[PDB]
Amino acid sequence: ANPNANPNANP
Amino acid sequence: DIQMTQSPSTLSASVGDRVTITCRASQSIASWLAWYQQKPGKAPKLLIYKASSLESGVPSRFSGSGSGTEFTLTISSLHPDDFATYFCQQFTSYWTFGQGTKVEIKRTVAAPSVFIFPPSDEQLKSGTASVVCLLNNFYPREAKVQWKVDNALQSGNSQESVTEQDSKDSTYSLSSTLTLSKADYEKHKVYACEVTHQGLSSPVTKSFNRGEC
Amino acid sequence: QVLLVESGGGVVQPGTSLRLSCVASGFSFSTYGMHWVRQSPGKGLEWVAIIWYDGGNKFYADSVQGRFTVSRDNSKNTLYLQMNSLRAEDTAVYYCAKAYRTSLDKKYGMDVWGQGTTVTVSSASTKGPSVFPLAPSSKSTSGGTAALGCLVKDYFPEPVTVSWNSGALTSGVHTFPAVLQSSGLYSLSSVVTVPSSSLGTQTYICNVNHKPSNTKVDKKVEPKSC
Repeated sequence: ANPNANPNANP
Repeated sequence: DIQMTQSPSTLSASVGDRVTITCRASQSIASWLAWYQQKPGKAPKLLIYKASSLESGVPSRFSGSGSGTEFTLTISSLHPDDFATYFCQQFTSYWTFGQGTKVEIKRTVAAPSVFIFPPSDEQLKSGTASVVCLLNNFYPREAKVQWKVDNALQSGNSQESVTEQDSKDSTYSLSSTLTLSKADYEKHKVYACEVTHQGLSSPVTKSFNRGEC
Repeated sequence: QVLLVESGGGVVQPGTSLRLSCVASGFSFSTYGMHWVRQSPGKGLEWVAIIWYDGGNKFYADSVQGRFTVSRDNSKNTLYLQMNSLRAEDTAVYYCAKAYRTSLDKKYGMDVWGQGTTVTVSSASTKGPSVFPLAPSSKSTSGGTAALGCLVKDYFPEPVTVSWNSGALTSGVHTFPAVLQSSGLYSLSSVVTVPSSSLGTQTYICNVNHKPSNTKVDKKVEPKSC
């Protein structure tokens, strides 16, 4: 994964 | 992994002024930029997100602009609540911050009242000597304080402390403490504090002779 | 009412381990990524770590990678930062922060931060302060006012609290932020400006409380004859 991608549930 | 630099590092402005803080990225971050406000002893609070979007509840006098490598934060009309430090953050390549811009209150240049304090006999009995120079209610914060022992400039033996800007008179106050061993202290006579400040046409020196106070 | 409360900061010796905690309320904690950010006087704001909503993906700043570890117990609404092999540079206020809401955006920042927890990595032992008078004199006077105060020196850890005349004196006081001495101990001054007329008929006592050492020193400040 990319660090700055959506870190939350249900992206 | 992107370096953000802000300018200026300190901004002095009056209530009602329009102020502009710029932020520069070492490489393009598109619009992935955030603006934070931080007051002393408090956490940073998000003001603007993705370059221009005001967060809920943030007054409209705040606005952010820009894209790529150049960004600006503008306050249309300064309120006393807005005097704080402002950080920009890029959030496209990890999360890095600028060094901050302290927006302080501007006032008339005020020269410092310089007081000096000899070490207490109670401290000398313990075998140490601390001399304290106090600069009171002065603006701007930048000040030079040079300790002299028998006119010999001291180096590495002093520590300075400065208050936060006062709310009432918007002035600063500063203390410098020269610490010597009792045996180094008892070797010289005149202990002096030379202060160089914008409100002073010439450097002011307050001094005492050992054993005469 | 999104709220984050950090805890677990304190004074530790270099090379030891400290685990910070962060507790969340006002939002579904299980559904959000979370961050740790720290701030020193000399390193500004520095991002430390991020952890995905489910605790899987974890990313670290190079300055802490290999030594620090981020984790979370979603059944307890708690984020953790496990610090190992602490060094002096790790002294900072550590903030926990919540990831920004899910949207069509591809890149994500943070939106709400906690109030912070202070970590102090120090090769120093708890010590009560020695309180020394800053006596008024002709060399501490200006236009009918005189300056007097107290040197609170060689104490650890922070903070100390100063009051004057048991709190009955509150105007004219400037208490300075403590400096860290190369000895590892802290020193600060507290000064007050009073009328020179009062020095003959008004007693001034600085009251220093240092809760870590359970010290309470009352030091009367007397004028000097110079």
